[PDB]
Amino acid sequence: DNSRYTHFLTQHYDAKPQGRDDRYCESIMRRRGLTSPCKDINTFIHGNKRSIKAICENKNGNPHRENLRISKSSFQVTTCKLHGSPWPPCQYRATAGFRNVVVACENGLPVHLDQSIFHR
Amino acid sequence: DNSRYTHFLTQHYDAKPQGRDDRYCESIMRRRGLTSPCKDINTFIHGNKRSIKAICENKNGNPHRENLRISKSSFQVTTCKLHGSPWPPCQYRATAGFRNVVVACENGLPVHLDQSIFHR
Ligand SMILES: [Cl-]
Ligand SMILES: [Cl-]
Repeated sequence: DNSRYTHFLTQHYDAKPQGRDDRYCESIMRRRGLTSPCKDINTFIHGNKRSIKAICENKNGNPHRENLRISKSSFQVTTCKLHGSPWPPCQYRATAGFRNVVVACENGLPVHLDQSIFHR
Repeated sequence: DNSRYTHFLTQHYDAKPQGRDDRYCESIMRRRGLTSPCKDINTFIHGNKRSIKAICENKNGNPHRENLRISKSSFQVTTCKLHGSPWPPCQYRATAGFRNVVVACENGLPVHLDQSIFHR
């Protein structure tokens, strides 16, 4: 049921981050168990869930292509990209960003963040 | 004086666009005289100036790096990228986007759009 959202908070939300350097990334990847094997690129949104959820309604997001929503507002964000062996030690590099994000909502909740916009 | 902004409206604002295809681009590049030589990549923001100007205050934009402002809100937008000869016929390709934009304001006005975010 409503858990893919839970999985989504766990992979793509860190409410209040303490600085956003590479040493940051390496930490939170591990904590959030994205290290076996090493996830090649992952992004975390910051701030509150309030906003993130509202991408799922015309409140803070209009539709976007086929099965995907985009937000009206911009999010502080941090993208961790692995450097090097898909296996730990898995120690990525960090890119702080600020811009709107794209997700799929189901039963009105974010349940997929779309990483394509963060290679760019 | 306050004209670099004028130049900036002329290069990077089209209030209400009639569709955003490649044939669009090719038209508005020419109209707005960006064809001799052909500008390699140019982006136009849509909607009202109201918003765009407000990137220059803590109303709709916080600072961004060194001498550059980013917007809090997202803009409908259209990026024309030249294909092929820097000389006309200059007929580019179009990419419609929606996301926040980065500019430099002077005397509180946008006077530079930053194109780097649109290669990506
Ligand atoms: Cl950014
Ligand atoms: Cl986009």
